[PDB]
Amino acid sequence: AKLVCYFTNWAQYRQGEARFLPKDLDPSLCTHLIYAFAGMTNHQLSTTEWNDETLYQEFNGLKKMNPKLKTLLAIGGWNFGTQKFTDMVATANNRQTFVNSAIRFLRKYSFDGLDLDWEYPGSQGSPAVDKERFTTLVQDLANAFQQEAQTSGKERLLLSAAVPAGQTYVDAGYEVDKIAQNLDFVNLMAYDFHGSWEKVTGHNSPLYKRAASLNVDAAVQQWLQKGTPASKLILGMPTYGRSFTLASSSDTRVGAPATGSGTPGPFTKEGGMLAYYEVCSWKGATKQRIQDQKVPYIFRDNQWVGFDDVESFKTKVSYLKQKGLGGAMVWALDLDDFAGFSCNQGRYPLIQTLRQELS
Repeated sequence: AKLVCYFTNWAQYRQGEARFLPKDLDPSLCTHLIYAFAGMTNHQLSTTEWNDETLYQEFNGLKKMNPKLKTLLAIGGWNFGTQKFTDMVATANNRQTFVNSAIRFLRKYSFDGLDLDWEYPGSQGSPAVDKERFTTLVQDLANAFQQEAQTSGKERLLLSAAVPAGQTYVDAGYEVDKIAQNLDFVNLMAYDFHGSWEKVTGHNSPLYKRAASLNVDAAVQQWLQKGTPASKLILGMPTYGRSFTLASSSDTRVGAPATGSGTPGPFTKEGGMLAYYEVCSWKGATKQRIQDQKVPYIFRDNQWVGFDDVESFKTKVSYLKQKGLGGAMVWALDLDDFAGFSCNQGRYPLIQTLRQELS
């Protein structure tokens, strides 16, 4: 079973105990570590933070401590947009420029592979033709990696992709059966099913339904049914929650009217979301479990937050095993109580649970 964990290069800027650097990583915690995020310049893979080149070395250097560990560099992300991906896949020449820059970039900095995080082909401004151009991008990368491995004698670079759970996104840009053949594994973003973009409260990552496709189960069945081999479908797990501000402190149920995103967390400072350590830090709040969906939520006054705890993670791992999936993925290392300072459950409470349950 794989335990794919995402690292974010902007977490290094969080204040105090929330600051996260490569040194804060437990090298034996996960089987695969993915570095988010790399960018693109003139169709060539490039860094996004001023000190990435140093972080890359510390990141990948961890493999000296654990030879089994594998690392990948993720390109894209939500904030990155789609324009650069669209222009890059527009012609055979641009794609070749990109593919060559990726291999050199990965080999130079000691990454074992590339994780594609285009969000998303065929959506967010990306035209319909990008659905098939994305398939070609995947095949170009796969063919190039396979070739480089043959000519260099080096282990083939890995190729993965972080994909959406929403039916609309999946249908708008993913030829699942085709890309699944060229990808070593698929990181299913089984979260963000609900958020403050809805005028009603809803859980970030419910396992089952209480609209009926907005749950982990439906997403998993969708990617499997569309052609994804079970062993390559890695079920994403969120170490953060989605928050809302209630229309009234008088109705705190799931589906209760909401006025918008919840108050930003003290350390993550982004309304609509909260790290796990910021949630287990809520004082005077009331926690409840959504029987149907097997996940919890907590509220206080006009604030409501749907998140994942040790219990739901254990339940989702039992679920993935029963479906015979390739393992679990987690976003993100810096959102779990990585230093065990906020939740009094030790270091990496949530991710350690995934590891323990998977093993």
